[PDB]
Amino acid sequence: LAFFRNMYDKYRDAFLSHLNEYSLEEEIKEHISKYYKLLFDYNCLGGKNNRGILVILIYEYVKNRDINSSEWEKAACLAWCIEILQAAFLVADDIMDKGEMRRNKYCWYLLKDVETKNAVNDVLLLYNSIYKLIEIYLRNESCYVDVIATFRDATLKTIIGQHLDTNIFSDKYSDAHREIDVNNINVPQPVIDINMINFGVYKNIVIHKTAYYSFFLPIVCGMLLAGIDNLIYKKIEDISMLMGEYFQIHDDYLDIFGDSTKTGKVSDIQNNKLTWPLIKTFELCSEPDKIKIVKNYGKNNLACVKVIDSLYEQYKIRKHYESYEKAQKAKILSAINELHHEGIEYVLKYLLEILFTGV
Amino acid sequence: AFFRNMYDKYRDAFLSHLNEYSLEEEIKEHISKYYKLLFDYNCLGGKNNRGILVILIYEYVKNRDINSSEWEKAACLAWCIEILQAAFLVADDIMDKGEMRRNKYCWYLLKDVETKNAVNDVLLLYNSIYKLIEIYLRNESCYVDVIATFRDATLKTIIGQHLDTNIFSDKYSDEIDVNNINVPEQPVIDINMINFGVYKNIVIHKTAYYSFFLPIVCGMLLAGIAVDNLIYKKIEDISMLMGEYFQIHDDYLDIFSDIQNNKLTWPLIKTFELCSEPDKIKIVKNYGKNNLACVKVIDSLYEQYKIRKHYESYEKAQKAKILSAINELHHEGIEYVLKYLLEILFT
Ligand SMILES: CC(C)=CCC/C(C)=C/CC/C(C)=C/CCC(C)=CCOP(=O)(O)OP(=O)(O)O
Ligand SMILES: CC(C)=CCCC(C)=CCC/C(C)=C/CC/C(C)=C/COP(=O)(O)OP(=O)(O)O
Repeated sequence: LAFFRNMYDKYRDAFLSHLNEYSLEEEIKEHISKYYKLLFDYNCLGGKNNRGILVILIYEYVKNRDINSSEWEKAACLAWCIEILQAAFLVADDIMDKGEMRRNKYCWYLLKDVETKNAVNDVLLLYNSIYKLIEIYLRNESCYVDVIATFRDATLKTIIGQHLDTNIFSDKYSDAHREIDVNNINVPQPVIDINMINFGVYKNIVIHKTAYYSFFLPIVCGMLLAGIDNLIYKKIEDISMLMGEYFQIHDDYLDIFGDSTKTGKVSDIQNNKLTWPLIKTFELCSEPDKIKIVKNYGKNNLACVKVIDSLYEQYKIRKHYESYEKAQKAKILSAINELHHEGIEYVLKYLLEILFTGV
Repeated sequence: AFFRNMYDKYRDAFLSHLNEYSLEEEIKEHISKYYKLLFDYNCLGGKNNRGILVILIYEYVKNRDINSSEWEKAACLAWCIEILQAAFLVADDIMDKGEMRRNKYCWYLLKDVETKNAVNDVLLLYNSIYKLIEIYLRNESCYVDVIATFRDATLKTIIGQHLDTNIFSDKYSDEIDVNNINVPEQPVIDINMINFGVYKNIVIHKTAYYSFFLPIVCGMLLAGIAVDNLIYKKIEDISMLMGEYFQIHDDYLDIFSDIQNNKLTWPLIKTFELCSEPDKIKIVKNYGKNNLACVKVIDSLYEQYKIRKHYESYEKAQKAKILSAINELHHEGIEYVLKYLLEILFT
């Protein structure tokens, strides 16, 4: 954990050293290293590092065995690669959702020395840096191809979850009969589609957007590098899905019922997002309140968000979350005990306890 | 060249992969509708020089019989570079706030798309390449080397793109202010960066590697020419010369949005080396401005210093320099392709 955090610079400078080998004039090289050192530092440092720590712990507990410094160097590489992946996702998400704060600092894209134009380019650099690092440190491992495929496949699932989260209430999803007009370049007003306000659709989004890169990818990383393919991978796939759902519902809860100075970020109601509080309120509310939701949800105006916010207090959404949290935490524990692997079971139970705080 | 008929197979091969995801049937139909248009709109319509370059290099190295299955792997790599070009095109238009590309509206401008989807779509298109390389080349021995060639060429392009975006920025003039989100920096020219050395650094990284090196290395790797072969460095040097040649022509075409977008172009560097001191101040005062009078002034200086004639002089001198480097290859098959590519480049 403290070891993992200390290995950071080794991986950052290994990648910066690779760019430094490029055939460029010495002055250009120094500007590049100044820019990219800050890109990594600013966006890779500051989170709970749950995904990174999950690799390290799964690598150690897959089997009780001797692990040399060189083997740990490969494990802390994969651990930092998932943090770089989280860093790329967060920069991209903030551009896309027009974010203000992340990890108690300004969104990288808002910086006037950066802007959207560099941030778009920087998402791809951070994303490609992962595969450069896995090559530098795992080039000769037999799990190499399987590890790169795991990153590639989790990323693809996240891109699809991101697409669904962005477009679930869009005109092209509500008007399936009409093709996308490639001649219309006017601005779209976003409104909810009640046919999509259901937990079935929610799970489809949340599993793809969070479960695969936050839980499946780090666990499979630790296991592939340890040397294990086996029927346990499907069992860990199912647990990852349940943990992803659990993690995202809490993230939704935090968005409306959390302090920005504690979470590090200020938007779901204004951004017209399909959230768990929205689905819960909709199943529990009266017909006039349903129409009141449709009229005020997805609007940048503070008086419209207050209407939604007041309705969340009215239908005591915080208490329903508390009841969901206990029902799901218990459900995941049950699935973990059906694993029949004491090592992984220990890590997953520990991860489940430390999820919302980190460490 | 049956490469155009193979498009749908690679498109559907990737779409079929997404279709295997655990999603409700209605969600699957919306996804396939969206992503079929994303591929079609951005992968079809270009000259396909990069795609064709793979096919031609593959054919003229393997001077022997090539079966349908071997061509299926070659046209996969060829379409992968076209998907890469598609991902670059979409990203570039978001970044440069483009209006038109290949005689149609930029994908990000579309009402049903917007910048938010366009950012996400660049990464889908980009990752679809590696899914396709896996589907069709996972059992080839060149597999790892091919993926490494795509990764390394992309990394170089990202760096050239960074340089092209920031070469005149206040951060490149002499630390980045992580507290400034409110004071927008006005775009301005930096005369210390108006030189051919800096320009070659940008152009080689931004174009040469993915436009020439990557497609040639793809054909060669798939044909079976070993990575340890000294010819790869020779092809690297030719790719750099061809990249420079291709980009200078692209800059020439733009004028005869770069002026308004404050870009370091070959006509700007040429005009600056050839013009008087009052005209240098006139360039600094009018370049990089979204005002019609300002662009008109820069346009007139390019006409005055007959930049079109200097390009014509450059194009003849550079063409010879590459032909000379191509003849030092000692490979009749590749040499024919490179000479043919050089003739057909602009059309
Ligand atoms: C890594 C990714 C996908 C990206 C983000 C940012 C980067 C590095 C971007 C793109 C910069 C780039 C290489 C740009 C644009 C050049 C372009 C689209 C084209 C012109 O090529 P032609 O061959 O003349 O056009 P056709 O394809 O239409 O024939
Ligand atoms: C392929 C790439 C890089 C991207 C483009 C677009 C995609 C797929 C998206 C990103 C959307 C996404 C999954 C989001 C962000 C989630 C996020 C930053 C959040 C919260 O996780 P925590 O674990 O709470 O944060 P810490 O890492 O700070 O602990």
